[PDB]
Amino acid sequence: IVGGYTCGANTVPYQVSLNSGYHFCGGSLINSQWVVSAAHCYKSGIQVRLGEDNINVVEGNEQFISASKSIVHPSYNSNTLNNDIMLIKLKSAASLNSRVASISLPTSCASAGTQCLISGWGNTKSSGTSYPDVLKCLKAPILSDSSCKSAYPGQITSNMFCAGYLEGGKDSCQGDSGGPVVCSGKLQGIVSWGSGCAQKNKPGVYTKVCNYVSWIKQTIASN
Ligand SMILES: [Ca+2]
Repeated sequence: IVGGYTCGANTVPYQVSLNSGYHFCGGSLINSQWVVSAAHCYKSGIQVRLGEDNINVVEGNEQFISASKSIVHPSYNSNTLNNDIMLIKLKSAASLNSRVASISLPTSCASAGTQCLISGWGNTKSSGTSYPDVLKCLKAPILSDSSCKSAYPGQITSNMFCAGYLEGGKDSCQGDSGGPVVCSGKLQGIVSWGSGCAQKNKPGVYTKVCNYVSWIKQTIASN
C-alpha cells in the first residue's frame, strides 16, 4: 500500500497473509473454513496466516492453518486477468473472535464514489521498494467505469473496477494482491493489478466480487 496508514493490530480482522515460506499475497476470510484471494496468487503449499499484524514477529493472535485445496475460477485468464479470483479451503476451521473474523459477501454491487478500505503488506513505495512488516490501510473511492476504461483502454472487463486516486500517490501495490477492498462492511473487491503503483492516471484495478457471489456460495456448498 502506497500513501496509506498503519491500520493498527488486528483492526482488519478478515485480512489474511498467504505464506509459502514468506508472505506473498493477501486474502480475505469469508467463513471459518474459506479464504477469497486473487487467482494470480495461486500456488501449491499455501499456509494461511490469520490474526497477523507484524508478519515477521509472533505477537500472540496468529492462527497458522495450511490450505487443503485451492480453486481458481473456472474462467480465469492469466493474460488479461479476467476473473482474477480463487478460493482457498483451510485444513481446519479458524477460531473466530473480534481479532479473527469473516467478512460478509456483498448482496449488491457497490457504486462509483463509495468509500472503501484496502489493506495489505505490499510495497509502500511508488519508485523502488520497501515492504512493511505491519498491515497498511488505505481509504479510497471506487472510480467510474468510464474513468477506469479511459485509464486502461482495451483492458477493463465487466469483472473489474478501478479504485483510488487519478492524481497518483495512493494505491495498492505488489504484495497486496489478493487482499480485500471492503465497502460498508462488505467485500467488494480483490487487489488485482495496475500499471506500476500510485502512478498518475493509473489507478488500481480490482476484481469485482459481487459478480462471483453465486459461484462462491455454490463452490463452498460442495467442497
Ligand atoms: Ca505476527
